Amino acid sequence: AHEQVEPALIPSNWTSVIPLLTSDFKNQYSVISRLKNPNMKPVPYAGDIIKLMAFINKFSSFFHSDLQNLSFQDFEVGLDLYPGDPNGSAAGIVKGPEDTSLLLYPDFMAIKDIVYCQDKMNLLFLSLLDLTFTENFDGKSAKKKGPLTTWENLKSSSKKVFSNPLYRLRLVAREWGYPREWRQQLPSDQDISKPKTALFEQDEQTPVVDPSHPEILTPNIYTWNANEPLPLESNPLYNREMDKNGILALKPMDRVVLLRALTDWCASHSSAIHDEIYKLTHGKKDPVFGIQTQQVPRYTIEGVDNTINQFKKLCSLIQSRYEIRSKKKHFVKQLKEGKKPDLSRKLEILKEIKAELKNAVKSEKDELLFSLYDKWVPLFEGELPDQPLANPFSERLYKLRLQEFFLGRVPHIGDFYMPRLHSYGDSLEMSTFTDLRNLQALLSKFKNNEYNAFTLFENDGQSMSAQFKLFYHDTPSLAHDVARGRNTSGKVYWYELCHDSATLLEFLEFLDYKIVKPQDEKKETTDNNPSINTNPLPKDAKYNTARKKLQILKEFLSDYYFILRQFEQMKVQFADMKPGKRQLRRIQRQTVNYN
Amino acid sequence: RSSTPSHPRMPKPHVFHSHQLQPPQLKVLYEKERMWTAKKTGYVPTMDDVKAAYGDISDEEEKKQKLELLKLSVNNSQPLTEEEEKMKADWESEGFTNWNKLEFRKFITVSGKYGRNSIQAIARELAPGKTLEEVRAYAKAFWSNIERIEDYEKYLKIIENEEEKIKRVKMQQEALRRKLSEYKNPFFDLKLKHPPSSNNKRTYSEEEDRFILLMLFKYGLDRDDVYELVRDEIRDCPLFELDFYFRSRTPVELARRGNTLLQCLEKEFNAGIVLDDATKDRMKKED
DNA sequence: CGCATGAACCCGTATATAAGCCT
DNA sequence: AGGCTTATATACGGGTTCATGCG
DNA sequence: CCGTATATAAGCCTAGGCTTATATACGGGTT
DNA sequence: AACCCGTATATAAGCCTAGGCTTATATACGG
Repeated sequence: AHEQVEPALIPSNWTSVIPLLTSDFKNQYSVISRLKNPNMKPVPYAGDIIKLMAFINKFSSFFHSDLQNLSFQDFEVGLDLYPGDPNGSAAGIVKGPEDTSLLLYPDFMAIKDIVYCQDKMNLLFLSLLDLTFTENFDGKSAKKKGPLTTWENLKSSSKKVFSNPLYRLRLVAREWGYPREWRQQLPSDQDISKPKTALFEQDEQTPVVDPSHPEILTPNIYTWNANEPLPLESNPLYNREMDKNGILALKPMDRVVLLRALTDWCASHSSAIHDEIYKLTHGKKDPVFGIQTQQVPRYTIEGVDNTINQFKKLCSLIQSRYEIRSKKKHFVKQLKEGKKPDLSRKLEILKEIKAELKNAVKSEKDELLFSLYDKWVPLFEGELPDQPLANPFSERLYKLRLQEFFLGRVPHIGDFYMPRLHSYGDSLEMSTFTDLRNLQALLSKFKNNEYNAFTLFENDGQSMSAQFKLFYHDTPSLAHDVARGRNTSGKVYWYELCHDSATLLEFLEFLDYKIVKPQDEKKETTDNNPSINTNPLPKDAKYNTARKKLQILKEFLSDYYFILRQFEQMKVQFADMKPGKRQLRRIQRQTVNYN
Repeated sequence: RSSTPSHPRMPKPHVFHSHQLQPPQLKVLYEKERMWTAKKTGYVPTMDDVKAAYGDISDEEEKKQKLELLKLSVNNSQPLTEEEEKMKADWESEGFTNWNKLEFRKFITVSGKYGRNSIQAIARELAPGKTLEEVRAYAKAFWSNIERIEDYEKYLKIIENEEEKIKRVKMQQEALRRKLSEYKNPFFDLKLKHPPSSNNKRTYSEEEDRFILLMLFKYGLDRDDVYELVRDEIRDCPLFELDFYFRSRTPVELARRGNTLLQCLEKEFNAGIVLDDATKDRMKKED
């Protein structure tokens, strides 16, 4: 080139910790279930619930404090929801290895708590309601700094605590569109919707009024049997129990059904959130990588390694692309006047850290990254807008479409979500939703016992729900299902994999079994146990790409563990209780005896 | 003898502004009458009586106007032939005593909306007006004499417009079929990167777009509940549980995106759906 | 003191779900 | 990624091996 | 005997949102 | 020292959905 044309600098390629799924990574079907194991309870309501949380999450501002501490569990106990049965719920839960008999939540935990779990759920109920219809408060009204629906609302002796709102709903029931469940399946098993039934005019027309313009636009009019609800005699929406008795009124499952449809309803009429999703989407700048169905973070899909590896590859490219421009005729002459604020001084801040490159020994290259990161930031201005090593949960755009529960995805197997909790706004002290750089360390300290649940607690630790669940989601299947004819109706694509510390291990340990590459090509686990969980992964190229990803998943979950574990323990030791100034001391102090 | 002390006569037929479309020669009668009735009573003509032929602020054409109309009423050598009175009777039957103005206003509209020649679809929407037959009876008559109606210019260029709005859709219907009949695995492969979008915030994903069409194809363009439905179809397909935005679009906003999408595909087959439409065979006219 | 007659289990094809194999 | 082939489970009648009751 | 004009609700005239497309500089630094 | 430009704002100009205002069926009074 003339003056060696600067190396190509593609922004999209260097996704700001936000690739995307396009749900086409699966144009190869693999609904296969080779991952059978005791810690694999197929739960239908799994999906829906995630919705709930995620919805609350991406609207952290529009809910009370306690409303943001919910965990996938909290819901379960709250609404007599038992995982396992692929038909909806499942009264009971097998306790222990050998035990055909089952247990309910009362038989299980403590009754006080069970109440709480309910109370919360029902709070969320009126919450959503007031949020939807009672949109008289456009954010800055009678309740500026403080979500509209508060606890004191749910503990008013007023007869019609729910009736008034509820009433306003049924008024717009049909209009809003009823949920798939609450529709009276076409009283005939002959009708569809692409075809209509009511043949209005018996015959059509032939010799029409205007000869010269035979345009017979409407040969005949028909009628459409549209999605109608149920008779008020069997339409849960009109359940009189709810009126003066919260949401517990509906059957365990139906409770969920309403909740879900309630969320969708909210963000489609709410003079609040719906009006806000606009300001989110219609932002004044679209993502370099483009607009998609769902976006996720880089390290979620590239593994902890490459997410940094790519960074090195880049943090070095930009160095050249700067110094080839820095060593340019036109540019050098215009530094005697300051061509730019940054694009003048940033040149300088390079040669100072570059002298620190060849500086110390060679074995300390692992130092540059965690020693120059902060002083490297300024450089990512005159070039890329946003880059790999960033925090996804701080930029408008990278939100609405970003599912903050993605933990990755594995070829010919599927996606893996972990329904967490609070993730945006205030109290983001111990959120695992952060810059891979931060996250990396923030997790690390827990693995080393440098950060106890105590510390977790001292910094708004209650902000994050403790309990959690892992989930395999058969996106591959649910895809080839829709893509071929949107058949779905009563199927399942959601599965529980664990629900606490040790369980996670039983899964982690379980994981390896697949990651293991059958070196048994040079021929020529426990016995009789693949009766309750098959292990070996299919030895063949196509399933290599799988292992590699499966590996990182383990790696992550393995690190995640510690912080997760502590969360559980936290809610066990503490449980809603401010630290304070006169109390904080005594609190931590008690651990000096503990040790 | 008859004592009728008045001032003016009745120099005017009927209010033909509400012309129920009747033999134009029937006005020549109500004037042959107006005049005869005049002298039969005696009520002398005056420049004052010159209201229909007014439009004059005291010029010098009025010098004869009065004395002219005068010797046209006084000179009424035609108090209606016994045959004329026959031509009278017969013509005032051929007319449309029934139709009025509310029957018209509502007619003309639907007569363009529910089709153009789709009588039944427009007649039915005039039940209190007059029966299916009674409607058609005005039908052929309407076009037989469309070129003879007050403002027939304006009243037509509104019917045609509601037609050009209907054909435009029905044509889109087809265009959607063709494009779909093309892709074996539409949900993935189907795309129309020719008239997509320029510099606009493409809130909807290249994918979502696809979906919304595949459902438009599911229920077919029908200017009815179609977009209301697809919204449900969205709310149903669990693949978009988390695509909050997608279910954050009302059947309205959602619909809008459609009217865009459609038109996009429209500017893609109007070069083939109009040429393939041009070649339609008949009895003695080969294309 | 052995013969006529059931219940549990062993044994051979038909079929479906999946890994092996290959270019 | 797309097609083979070989393989492992899993279900169903067919029928072998013991043990009760009976003359 | 009729004439000049409201009662009473149905339909059209004109307004405001939300998108889609066209025309003017912006420093980019090359040849 | 004038060239061509991909980007991005301003501003014009279309459909749709939504109120305010006349637009035609008869019934009242007086002289």
